[PDB]
Amino acid sequence: GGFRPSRVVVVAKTTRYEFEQQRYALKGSSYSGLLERHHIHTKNVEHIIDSLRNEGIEVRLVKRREYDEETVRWADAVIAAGGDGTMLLAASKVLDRLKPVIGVNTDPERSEGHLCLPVRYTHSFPEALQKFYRGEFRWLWRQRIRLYLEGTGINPVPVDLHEASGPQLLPVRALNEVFIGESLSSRASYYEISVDDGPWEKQKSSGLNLCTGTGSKAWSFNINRVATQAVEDVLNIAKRQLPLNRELVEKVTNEYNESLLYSPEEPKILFSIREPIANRVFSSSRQRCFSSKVCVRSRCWDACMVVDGGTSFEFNDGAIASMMINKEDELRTVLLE
Amino acid sequence: GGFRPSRVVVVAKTTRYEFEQQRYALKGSSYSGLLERHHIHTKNVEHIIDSLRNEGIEVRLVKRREYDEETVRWADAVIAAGGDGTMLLAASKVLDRLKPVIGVNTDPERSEGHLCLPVRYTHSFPEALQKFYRGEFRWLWRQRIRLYLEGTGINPVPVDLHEASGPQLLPVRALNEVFIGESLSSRASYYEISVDDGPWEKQKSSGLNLCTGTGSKAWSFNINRVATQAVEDVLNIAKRQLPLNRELVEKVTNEYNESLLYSPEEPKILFSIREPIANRVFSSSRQRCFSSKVCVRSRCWDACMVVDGGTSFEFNDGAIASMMINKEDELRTVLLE
Ligand SMILES: NC(=O)c1ccc[n+]([C@@H]2O[C@H](COP(=O)([O-])OP(=O)(O)OC[C@H]3O[C@@H](n4cnc5c(N)ncnc54)[C@H](OP(=O)(O)O)[C@@H]3O)[C@@H](O)[C@H]2O)c1
Ligand SMILES: NC(=O)c1ccc[n+]([C@@H]2O[C@H](COP(=O)([O-])OP(=O)(O)OC[C@H]3O[C@@H](n4cnc5c(N)ncnc54)[C@H](OP(=O)(O)O)[C@@H]3O)[C@@H](O)[C@H]2O)c1
Ligand SMILES: [Fe+3]
Ligand SMILES: [Fe+3]
Repeated sequence: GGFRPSRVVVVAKTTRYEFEQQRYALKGSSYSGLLERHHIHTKNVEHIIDSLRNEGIEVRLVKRREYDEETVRWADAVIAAGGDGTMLLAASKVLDRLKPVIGVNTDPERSEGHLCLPVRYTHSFPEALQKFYRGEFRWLWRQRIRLYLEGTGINPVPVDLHEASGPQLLPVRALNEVFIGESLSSRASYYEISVDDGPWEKQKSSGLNLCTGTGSKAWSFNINRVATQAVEDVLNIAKRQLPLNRELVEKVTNEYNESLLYSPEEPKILFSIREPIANRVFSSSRQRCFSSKVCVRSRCWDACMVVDGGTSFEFNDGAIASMMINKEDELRTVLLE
Repeated sequence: GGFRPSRVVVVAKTTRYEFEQQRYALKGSSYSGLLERHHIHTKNVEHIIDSLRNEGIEVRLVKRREYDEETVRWADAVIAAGGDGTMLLAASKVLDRLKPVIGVNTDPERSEGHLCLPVRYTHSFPEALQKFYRGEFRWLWRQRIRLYLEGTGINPVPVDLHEASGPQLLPVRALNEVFIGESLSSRASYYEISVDDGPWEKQKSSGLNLCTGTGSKAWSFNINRVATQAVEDVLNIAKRQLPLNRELVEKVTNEYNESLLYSPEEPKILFSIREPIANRVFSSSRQRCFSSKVCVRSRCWDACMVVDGGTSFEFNDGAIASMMINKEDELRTVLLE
C-alpha cells in the first residue's frame, strides 16, 4: 500500500516580494519584512525540490501562471508549496479523483496550512517521502461541490480572481465553499433558494455560503461561530429569566463551535444565510442547515458566485445555480502524523 | 412649541419602473408588479404635496439628481418620500443640526420605514401637519458619526454609490454606519484599530461596522444578532455540560438581541468586527464594543469606507480614518404617535 510517484509538479505560491518585483528599497511599513518572508518560502521550496530529486523523482516547479491542466496530466502527483491558498489553487485544476494532491506549508509562522502536511515535514521532507513510500499514511478523499448554471442571460465563463439554456457544468469545483452575493459589499443580496428540492423561499441577506466539510473550518466557521462573550451574556439571561466562570463559558462555547465543523469525507453541504434581514417587510427561515443539494435563483443586479475565493462567475437576475456533491469530484489527499 | 415651515423640499425615491424607463412590456418575472409599486408611490407623493400646498406651504419636489445643498438651504424642512433609503439620502445633504428632516413611507407594504413617520400618516398627512402645527410631537436629535482621513496616498473624494497629510473632514456624516472593507466580497480585510485611543491591534476579518444608535437596528443588528436555534443549542450544552421550550428560548433570544439596540440619542459608536479570522497564525480581541472614538489604519489593497450604503471613500494601505460623534452633526427629526 505504498506510494512513490515518478513525476511531480510543484506549484509554489507567489510571494509579496515577487509581487512587488513584478510591479515596478524601503517604501512604507513592512519593508524588509517582505524579503525575510520571501527567503523563508524560497529556502523551503528548494528543500522540497532537492528532496524529491534525491529520491529520483522528476520534478517541474511552476508558479500560478504556468500551473495548467497539461502539467497536471503530465504529473503523477501535484504538490502545493505555500499555504491553504496554494492548495485551493492546486485543487482547482485537478478533477480526477485518483490524482494525489499534497500541500507543504512553506511559511509556518505566517501560513495556517490546515490543508497541508504537518509543519515538521516542511524542513523534513525526505521523511514524508519515506512515509509515503512505506505506506505509513492514509488516503483522505475530501468531498467537493460542483456547480451547474442555467436560466436566462447567463454567462458561465470563469473569472480568475488572482488575475433560456439547460444546465451546464461549470469548470471548477469548490473544496472550501461557494459564496454567492452582490459584488458591492454594502448592497443587500436578493435570491430564492430551494434546499433538497424543497419549496422556493425568498431571502434578503449579505450573501450565501455553501461549504464542504473541508470548508467548514474556513469562511463558514467565522460566519457562524459564537463569541465567548455572547454565551456569557446568553447564560446570564438564563439564570435571571448552575454556576458560571471562565471555565463553564469556555466549555459551552467550544461545544457549540465544534458543532459547526464536520468531516471532509461527509458528502453534505453546510449552507448558511449570511446576515439575513428579517423585519416587518421581509422574512427569513432557517439560518444554517445541512443538505445534499441547494439550488439558487438569482434576483441580483451585479452579483457573483465565487469558488474558493479564486474563481468567480456572473450570477444575475435570471441565472439559476445548482450545487451538489459527486463522488468523482473527491479530492485525493494524504494524512500523516 | 409648534412648528410650521413655509418652504419645504420633498426628495422622493426613484421607483424601479422609473429606473427601467431611464434605461431603455413584460420582460421577465415581476413585470407589472413594478408598475403597481410605481403607482402606489406616486399616489402617495401627490397626497403629501397636495396636503402641504393646502396648508399654504411652498413645495419643491426633486429626485436624487436634483436634491442638492442649495435646495436644502432654500428649504425650511426636508421631507424624504420613500423608505429608510430615502431618509439616508436626504440626511446625507443636511449638516445643520437645526434643520428638520422628516420621512414619509410611500410604500408601506414593501418599505420598512423605520426612520419615517408611522404608516398612518402616509395617507393622513394633513393630520401630521396639524400635529406639527400644534406641538403634538417631540424633537429627536439622532447622533451621527463624522469621518476624518489622513495618512499617505489618500483620496478623500466621495463616490456616490447610486451613480503625508493632516486630518481632513470628509463631507458626509453616517446616520446608520460606516462600513470598512475590501471591495472584493471574498477577500479578507486587514487593518489596525485603536478604540478610545487604546493600543493598536491588528485584525483580519470581512470588514468593520461602526454604527450609531439609529444604525444599531440596521446592518449591525444582522451582523450580531443570535439565531433562536443557536440559543436552543447553547442552552442544551448548558443542561448537559431549569426547563426549556419555545417559550424560554424566545425569551432569552429577544433579551440578548435587544441588548444590541441602543438609543439614537446616545453619542457612542457600536463597533463590530465582522467575521474575524482567529486560528493559529492570526488572533482577535473583542468582537463588539461601545466607544466614543475608533481610529482605523488601512492595510488593504482595494478597500472602501462606505457611509450609509450610499457614499464611498478610498481606504487603502497608508490611509488612516478617525470616527467620532459631534453634537453639531445631530440630525433633527420628529416623533409622532
Ligand atoms: N472572514 C473570513 O473568514 C474569510 C474571508 C474570505 C475568505 N475566507 C476563506 O479563505 C478561503 C481562501 O483562502 P486564501 O488562502 O486564498 O485567502 P486567505 O485570506 O489567506 O484565507 C484566510 C485564512 O483561512 C485559512 N484557510 C483556508 N482554507 C481553510 C480551510 N479549509 N480550513 C481552515 N482554514 C483555511 C487560510 O490558510 P493559510 O494561512 O495557510 O493561507 C488563511 O489563514 C476561502 O475559500 C474562504 O474560505 C474567509
Ligand atoms: N445584511 C444587512 O443587514 C445589510 C446589508 C446592506 C445594507 N444594510 C443596511 O441598509 C442601509 C442602507 O439602506 P438602503 O434603504 O439604502 O438599502 P436597503 O437594502 O433597502 O436596506 C435594507 C433594509 O434596512 C432597512 N433600514 C435602513 N436603515 C435602517 C435603520 N436605521 N433601522 C432599521 N432598519 C433600517 C431598510 O428600510 P426600507 O425598507 O424602508 O428601505 C431596508 O428594509 C445601510 O446603512 C445598512 O445599514 C444592511
Ligand atoms: Fe492564504
Ligand atoms: Fe431601501
